[PDB]
Amino acid sequence: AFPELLDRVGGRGRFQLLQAVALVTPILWVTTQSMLENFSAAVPHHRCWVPLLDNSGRDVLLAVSIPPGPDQRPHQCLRFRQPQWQLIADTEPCEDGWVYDHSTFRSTIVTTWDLVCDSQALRPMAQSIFLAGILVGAAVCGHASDRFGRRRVLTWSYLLVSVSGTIAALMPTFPLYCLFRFLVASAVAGVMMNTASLLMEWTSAQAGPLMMTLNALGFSFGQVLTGSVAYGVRSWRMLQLAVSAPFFLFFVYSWWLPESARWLITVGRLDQSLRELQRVAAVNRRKAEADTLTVEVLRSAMRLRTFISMLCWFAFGFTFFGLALDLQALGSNIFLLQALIGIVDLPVKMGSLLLLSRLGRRLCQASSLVLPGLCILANILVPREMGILRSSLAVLGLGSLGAAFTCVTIFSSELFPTVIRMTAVGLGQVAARGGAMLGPLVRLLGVYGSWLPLLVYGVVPVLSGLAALLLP
Ligand SMILES: CC(C)(Sc1ccncc1-c1ccc(C#N)c2ccccc12)C(=O)O
Repeated sequence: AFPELLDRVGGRGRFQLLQAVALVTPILWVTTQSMLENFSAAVPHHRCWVPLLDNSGRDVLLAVSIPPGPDQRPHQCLRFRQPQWQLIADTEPCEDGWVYDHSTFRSTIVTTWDLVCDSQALRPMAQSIFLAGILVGAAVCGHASDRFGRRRVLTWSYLLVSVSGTIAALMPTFPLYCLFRFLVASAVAGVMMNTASLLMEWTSAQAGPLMMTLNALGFSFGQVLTGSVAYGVRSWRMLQLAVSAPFFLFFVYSWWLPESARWLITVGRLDQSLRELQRVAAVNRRKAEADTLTVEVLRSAMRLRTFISMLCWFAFGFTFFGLALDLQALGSNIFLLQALIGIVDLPVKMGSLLLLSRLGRRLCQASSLVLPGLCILANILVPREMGILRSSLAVLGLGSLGAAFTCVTIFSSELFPTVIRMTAVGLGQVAARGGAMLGPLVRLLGVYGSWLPLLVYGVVPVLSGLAALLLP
């Protein structure tokens, strides 16, 4: 009887739009704390400290103390025991600290904790830890909102994000920074899950397409917001503070939004449900049918396809979260990137969807994975002087991968006995989230050659997409 009550109280109107505007804005900043691990842990050019240079012909002094490296650069991990003045065999690891290049970034976490050379694996692990935190927090919060409400959990998760972010920028050692970020990730996952549930709960009929389109648009704009904010603040201790502070301001205003009116009924909190419904009616201005509500009415109210979807979600999560966090290897000008991604994404997603869906439902699913995977794979062959071509290929690949989610979210999930889609989208989301903690771990394989990470990162989407043609 809840849909009839919602029709009696509203639908579309004013409040159902103010709630969307008030809830979408936190998603922009939520995106900022997931892709922030691209301007915070940025690796500049690091050389070895020398007693000759850098105080107790600059070019000759640099050439005599540091042996030449393989990639046409001074060596980043070794120095000469004694100035080899024979240069008009014996090398010792750096023992006086590195010297970094401060020309685009002032202080990253790499600069402050020397995560270079031998201690290199720790950098692709500080991201897998965050994704494991998101995975854990997206599973714990599921069993903590059906008993504590759907609005209180969001309000407290805002405060948790704010406090954990404001603390994580003031730690003196790596292990604690790898734990407070875990807490931030769990709280962010809770925020996203509850925002989606609240967005759908209050809306009917015109709820499926538009509201879930709004969330994807929010993420796409959050990417541009991340780029713009990173363009301004250059340090890393003043970036986490500036990104985590707005969540406290969101927490204060989050005390006025009404709670879900469908959860209040199944628990017996009829009186407050009535208060919430009448309050919503006044904002919606449809204060004509609300006189009907007199407690009693609310008292009466109170396999192959599945595996294919599993693999598609896993491939999307794997490739996207392994590629979007290393944009220093897809080209240059990191600030210009991370902003063209969303601007490409929205036109690309809309235009690709509109044209391809007319071919068929399976064709759109197939062409949204093979195309970006092949675009990424065809990036190795390009020589390292056509910067525009490789940058365009990478941007197109990421934009198409972003569109794959939408093309597999509301267009897909029908490939089942077709009762309701929240018993399948939620199952796919656990695979998508569990396919990202196995993400940046592939980037640990930069040794044994450097082409292999990109090769795997392009092959996996291609095989996953080509397996979708085997539906029967
Ligand atoms: C776990 C995923 C699949 S990814 C995600 C997790 C945490 N924070 C942000 C995103 C995210 C990033 C870029 C997107 C794009 N384009 C996007 C689109 C839809 C949903 C999430 C994202 C989810 O959240 O379902």
